[PDB]
Amino acid sequence: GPSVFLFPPKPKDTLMISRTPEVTCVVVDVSHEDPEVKFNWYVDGVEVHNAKTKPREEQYNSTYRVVSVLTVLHQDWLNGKEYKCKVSNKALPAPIEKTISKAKGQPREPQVYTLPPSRDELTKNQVSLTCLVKGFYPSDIAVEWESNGQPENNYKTTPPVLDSDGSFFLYSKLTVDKSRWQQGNVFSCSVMHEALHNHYTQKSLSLS
Amino acid sequence: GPSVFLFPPKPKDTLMISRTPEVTCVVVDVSHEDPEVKFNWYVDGVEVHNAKTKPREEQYNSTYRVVSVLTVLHQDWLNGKEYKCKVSNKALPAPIEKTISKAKGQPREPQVYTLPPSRDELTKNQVSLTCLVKGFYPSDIAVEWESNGQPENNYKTTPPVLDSDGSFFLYSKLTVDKSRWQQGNVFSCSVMHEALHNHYTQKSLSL
Ligand SMILES: *[C@@H]1O[C@H](CO[C@@H]2O[C@@H](C)[C@@H](O)[C@@H](O)[C@@H]2O)[C@@H](O[C@@H]2O[C@H](CO)[C@@H](O[C@@H]3O[C@H](CO[C@H]4O[C@H](CO)[C@@H](O)[C@H](O)[C@@H]4O[C@@H]4O[C@H](CO)[C@@H](O[C@@H]5O[C@H](CO)[C@H](O)[C@H](O)[C@H]5O)[C@H](O)[C@H]4NC(C)=O)[C@@H](O)[C@H](O[C@H]4O[C@H](CO)[C@@H](O)[C@H](O)[C@@H]4O)[C@@H]3O)[C@H](O)[C@H]2NC(C)=O)[C@H](O)[C@H]1NC(C)=O
Ligand SMILES: *[C@@H]1O[C@H](CO)[C@@H](O[C@@H]2O[C@H](CO)[C@@H](O[C@@H]3O[C@H](CO[C@H]4O[C@H](CO)[C@@H](O)[C@H](O)[C@@H]4O[C@@H]4O[C@H](CO)[C@@H](O)[C@H](O)[C@H]4NC(C)=O)[C@@H](O)[C@H](O[C@H]4O[C@H](CO)[C@@H](O)[C@H](O)[C@@H]4O)[C@@H]3O)[C@H](O)[C@H]2NC(C)=O)[C@H](O)[C@H]1NC(C)=O
Repeated sequence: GPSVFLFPPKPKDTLMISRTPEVTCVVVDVSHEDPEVKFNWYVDGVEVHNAKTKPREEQYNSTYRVVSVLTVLHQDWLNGKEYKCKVSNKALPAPIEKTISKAKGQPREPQVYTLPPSRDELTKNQVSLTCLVKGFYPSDIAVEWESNGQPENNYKTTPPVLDSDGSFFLYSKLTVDKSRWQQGNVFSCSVMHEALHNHYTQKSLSLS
Repeated sequence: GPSVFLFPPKPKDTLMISRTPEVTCVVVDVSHEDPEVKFNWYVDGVEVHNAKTKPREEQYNSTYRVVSVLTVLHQDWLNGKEYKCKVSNKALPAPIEKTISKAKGQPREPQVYTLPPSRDELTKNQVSLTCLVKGFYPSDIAVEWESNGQPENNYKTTPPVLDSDGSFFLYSKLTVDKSRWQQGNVFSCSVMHEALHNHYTQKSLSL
């Protein structure tokens, strides 16, 4: 029969009060013969009725895909409430239930260090600016780069890696033209995480 | 019926002449009623005969596990030859064949940079020494830290990450007591990869 996948809000959405975090319930392999789908939503067991469901969408493998979106409160998600999606369909003997909640664990504050290019890399046309983010827990986190108040997006960030003390670390690498570095332009690594004060910190990096 | 899993050599094994790279053919769920297992091995379609096979070993679920190991030549593996394991068993309508080979794609040479701790971290009891390895392809690679003729224990390396130009990068983080760093000890990041000259390079870092 059909299948359900339940997805969390984005970390940045839960950590910045101005943004709009959502939980999303996706149902796939919904047949043409029985396309009717009912969603029930629960927060710590209590039904809520503010979910928005989008219309059937025919796939290329001749099935329907149907999506329901629940807006969540920032502080409910961060406080560990459980979000349950129940999907009912004529083709299901019993409805499918999926539950999701924030990654558990005692929070630990990321330490954020910026590292300039190696001298050896200055022979290249482009150089690497590095942000080390370590000692954090749980692993949900957002790391971004900017300069003069504007996003610098030519970067890649590693997945979180479990360290030997049970916390996580990652590195983000921003590539910039060497000339911008050598001209003394200032770059900053921004980190958003539940265990930071105001859920945000920034560290700068430039050539002296 | 029985099942076959074919495993490659470890990348480091293929890169250093001192080591012995092997391909391993394991067959599981071999029955008591039909316990006989025959291996045939091929390299680019040509049968080879120097594989070493171990005797059946009964498992706690009352089936046998039987392993055949083929030693490979380092340069054959790196040159992309294909290794085929054919497994024959009376309980099989037809023999099972599995094939394995090195990852494809144009190789690219890693660039290796060591980075000292940030000034802000020097207030801590332990500090982080960083090895950036970038611009490499394929993603198979070994990264190790040493100091004073001995490997270091407290390091972790990220998985390879696909960069915007289609090569990979990673970072390796070595944690040492601040005192060792301040005393001027030299640390070294060694990298082994098929696209390096002699498949090896090293970069050092000290205060
Ligand atoms: C017929 O076709 C359909 C769909 O059409 C195909 O789908 C695409 C992907 C291509 O493959 C093409 O072939 C077609 O277009 C098939 O539907 C697929 O079924 C799969 C199951 O058989 C299912 O696999 C599971 O994937 C999970 C991951 O899903 C992610 O990621 C995939 C790939 O990265 C992506 O395609 C999905 O869209 C989904 O992506 C996320 O979607 C959410 C929802 O919007 C995005 O939303 C953001 O998230 C939050 C929400 O609150 C936030 O608030 C934001 O507001 C919001 O924007 C989110 O951004 C997306 N993330 C990413 C990274 O993209 C896996 O987790 C899962 O594995 C786990 O479970 C398995 C089962 O137990 C385990 O084996 C496993 O170990 C794991 O535990 C599955 O592998 C596909 O997702 C699903 N595809 C779609 C589009 O729904 C259908 O199967 C097929 N039928 C037949 C018979 O062929
Ligand atoms: C009776 O008991 C038997 C022994 O206990 C059971 O045997 C087990 O059978 C299953 C399949 O039914 C096999 O599962 C496969 O494992 C592959 C990986 O195996 C490696 O890693 C596991 C986990 O650590 C380890 O136990 C294995 O021994 C093996 O280790 C590797 O061995 C090689 C060769 O010596 C060595 O070079 C490696 O270094 C070493 N690695 C490590 C980490 O130690 C999986 O990759 C297989 O995946 C298949 O299925 C996937 C499904 O998504 C698919 O994506 C893949 O592409 C692939 O098709 C597969 O899951 C077990 O390995 C096997 N155990 C042993 C010891 O052989 C037997 O099942 C049981 N029978 C019954 C009826 O109960």
